[PDB]
Amino acid sequence: NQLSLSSSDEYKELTRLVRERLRLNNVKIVDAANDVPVLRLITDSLERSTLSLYPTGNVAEYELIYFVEFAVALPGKEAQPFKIEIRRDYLDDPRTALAKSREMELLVKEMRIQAADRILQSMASTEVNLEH
Amino acid sequence: NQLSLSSSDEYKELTRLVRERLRLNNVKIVDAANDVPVLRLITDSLERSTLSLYPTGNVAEYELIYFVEFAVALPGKEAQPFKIEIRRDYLDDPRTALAKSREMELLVKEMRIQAADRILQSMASTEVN
Repeated sequence: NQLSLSSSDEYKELTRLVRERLRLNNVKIVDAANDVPVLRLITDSLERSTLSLYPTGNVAEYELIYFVEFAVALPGKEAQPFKIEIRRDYLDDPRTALAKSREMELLVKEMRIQAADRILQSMASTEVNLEH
Repeated sequence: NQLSLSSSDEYKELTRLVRERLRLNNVKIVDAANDVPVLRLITDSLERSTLSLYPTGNVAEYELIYFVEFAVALPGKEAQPFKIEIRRDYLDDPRTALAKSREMELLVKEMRIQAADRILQSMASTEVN
């Protein structure tokens, strides 16, 4: 079908993953029509904290949490706010600070993918409900 | 019944639960060996998302999804991947955003357990064949 796409950062990685999947599902993004359902991407942040430390005092386990908020407005009901939280824990390698960044960034790309699918799957779920 | 246990996070709660759940099944854990089937824990992630919001505003119920990716390589045969996901929904109370904490985490341990169990059973089947 079709839908209106709105993002607070049209250049964001997450806004691009949604786009890709909207295309793979033969869904055209109409020009923000009225009677057409809208998907609004509000924000997405990333958080990285220390989970546990080694007897030395230096980080052993990190916890990453990707947060994302979006909103769906189906024709016939007021927009609805949705939040997604993805938690991922991992062990800190002894490698360099740079090798740590390379690693973390890799897991983030995977989290954004999970987020992207959840958004669409989540939106489809609210669609099959308004049918009542 | 024995095997070797490889994990990305030796300290991860999952690793611990699959171990105390592995002994509880009379399974011995040994070091790497060409004649010993390996169980590899690759990744586990948790996902939380708004499922239903109260007629007032605050989030009524939430949905929890625990993903686990593991591998099983029998002595001789090539290693093969396995994915498993657990979904559970809960109702949130108007309590403090801090009391609910000790709750959900208890809800997650039950899921990690449920996952550990599944990893075991899914391995008992990959060998029975």
